[PDB]
Amino acid sequence: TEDPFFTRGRTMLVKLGLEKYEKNFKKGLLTDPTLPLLTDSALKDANIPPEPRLMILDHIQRD
Repeated sequence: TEDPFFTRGRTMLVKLGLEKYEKNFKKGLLTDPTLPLLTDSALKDANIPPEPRLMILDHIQRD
């Protein structure tokens, strides 16, 4: 079930093949509760480059 840490985000990144950015999620406090609320600007603020950002947004917006 949903908890306030990072496990669901990590599983999502693994599926999307973007585990290298889990570090960015942790430093930017993009915890599991933020996942459905993520925005391009929030991801850009965590220093994630454009094409990876858009892969993640497309996913959390439609899934």
